[PDB]
Amino acid sequence: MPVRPDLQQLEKCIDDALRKNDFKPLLALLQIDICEDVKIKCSKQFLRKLDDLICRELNKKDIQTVSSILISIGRCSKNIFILGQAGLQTMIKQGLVQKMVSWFENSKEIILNQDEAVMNMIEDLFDLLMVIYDISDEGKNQVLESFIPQICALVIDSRVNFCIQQEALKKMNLMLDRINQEMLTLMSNMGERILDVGDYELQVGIVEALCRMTTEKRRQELAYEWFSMDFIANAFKEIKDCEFETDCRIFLNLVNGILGDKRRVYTFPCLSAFLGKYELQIPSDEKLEEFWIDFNLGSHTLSFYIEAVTVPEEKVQMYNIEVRESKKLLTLTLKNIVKISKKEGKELLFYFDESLEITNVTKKVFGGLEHH
Repeated sequence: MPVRPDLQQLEKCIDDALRKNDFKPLLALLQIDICEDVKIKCSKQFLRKLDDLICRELNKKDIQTVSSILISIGRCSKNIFILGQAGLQTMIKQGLVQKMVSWFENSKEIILNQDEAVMNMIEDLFDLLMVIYDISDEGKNQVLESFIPQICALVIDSRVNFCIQQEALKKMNLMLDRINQEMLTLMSNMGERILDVGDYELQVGIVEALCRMTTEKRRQELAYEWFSMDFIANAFKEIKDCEFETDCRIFLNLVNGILGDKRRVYTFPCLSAFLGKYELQIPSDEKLEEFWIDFNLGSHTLSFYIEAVTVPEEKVQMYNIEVRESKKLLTLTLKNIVKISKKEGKELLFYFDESLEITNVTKKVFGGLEHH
């Protein structure tokens, strides 16, 4: 009795979505496990139909349906053939990367005026971008050339939700990992942006992007163009590629420290942290001077490494701060159980030295959530 979905019918599913506004066939395919045996025949006009359907759904603001299309293309990408030739490479030769630039451009109105459906949609878009990047040198060259400037512009734009910037910035650093007046301007605005982005994870990714795109030698001059403050330009020039992760912590702690009451990231050393009753493990390099906790005034999160852990303000039911035995305890009651390093709990406890200003910093990220 049940109708069986047929992967070989992918293009007809796209036709049904286009012509009938019926997404049930496409959705049914998403429940099949792709087998490396199967060959999906697609036409020379498949890319045009994809472009038509995605632009229409973007114009309608049907966020989750754009996601379903992008996921279908990626999941099936390595099983599609067009007139006998590899389907992904044929679409690349038909201009797929420039269609994806267009889809990203046509997503900008959505990206601005915003829930996490948009977050998933952009993640799905970049996931498809990475499949194209990894499939050949040509797809990789076009992706780098077109999307590095787009992502930098997105990361610099203070109107964009931090989770979208974090997703894009991390995909960009992945693309740079394997491997112009406009870039020089963008990179200068990226440096400026570190100073007030107000999110430690974005600060690191931007620093990381700038260091992947510029030599340690070049940064000796670019530091003084990118950072007006001599103190900050000096610290930047000391970041060594070979100890990047720990030197980047040192630099950012200096930058956020020197900015004083203008800083948008407050970093405190922490004595010990707990999820429920379980003590979380402190990262121990031989180089990280302290167990650091980052209070992110731009993104309204608290974040730290243990694995990065991020606590957004919408996840906090309430918190309190108490002084006992010469320690300041920040207790966060979360709105749901979370899992960190195979442990679970609903409350996060952070113990701080009593001289630290936990109360006034915490109310900048979790405003209106303190219980006395």
